[PDB]
Amino acid sequence: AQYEDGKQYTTLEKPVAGAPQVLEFFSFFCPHCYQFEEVLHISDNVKKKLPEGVKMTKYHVNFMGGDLGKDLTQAWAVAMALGVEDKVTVPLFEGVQKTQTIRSASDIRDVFINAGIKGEEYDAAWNSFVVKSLVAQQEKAAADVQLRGVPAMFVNGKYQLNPQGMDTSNMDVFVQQYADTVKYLSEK
Repeated sequence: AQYEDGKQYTTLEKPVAGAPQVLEFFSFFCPHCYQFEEVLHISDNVKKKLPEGVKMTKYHVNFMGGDLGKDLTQAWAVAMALGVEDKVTVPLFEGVQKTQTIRSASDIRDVFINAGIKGEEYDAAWNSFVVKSLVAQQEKAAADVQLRGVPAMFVNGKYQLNPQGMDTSNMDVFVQQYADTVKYLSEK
C-alpha cells in the first residue's frame, strides 16, 4: 500500500474505545513539540485537512520536567477551561525553552496575566474542580495508551502517527505528509 502499518503509522494492539477522534499529546518541555507548534504548525495544518465533524483534542503530559511538568498540565487545564489555548501556547513554549523564565507556578501564572487573563479568574480556574477533572482527563487519556513519548498523535484510539517514517529534508512536505496521513487514518 502507500500507507502501511509500521511505516507512517502504527496500530495499537490495545485499542482505546470511546477515545477523542484526533488526540495529540505534548509537553512544553518537549523540544520536538516546540518545533511541532511554532515552526511546523502541525496541529493547525491537520485541522485544515480534517473532514467535517471531526473534533481535535490536545493534551499536556506529566512525564517531563518533574514538578513544573505537572504545574504545566494544570495550567493547560486552565487554558482549556477559559478557552485561551491560542494566547498562552507560544509564551509558555518560549518561557520554558527559549528565554527560560518559567521556573515556578508563579512564572506560569505571569504568562497568563501578560496574555490578559485576570488574576482573579486565573486563580479561580486554577483552584477549580472543573480544572481538576480536566487534569484527570489529560492523565486518563495518556494512561489509556501507555504514553512514554511526546509529541504523539492518535486517531480514533487505534492509530498512532509515526513521524520518523516521513522525510524531513523539507519541512512543508513533512507537514502535509503528516496531515494527509491523519486524514487517511481518519477515513479508515
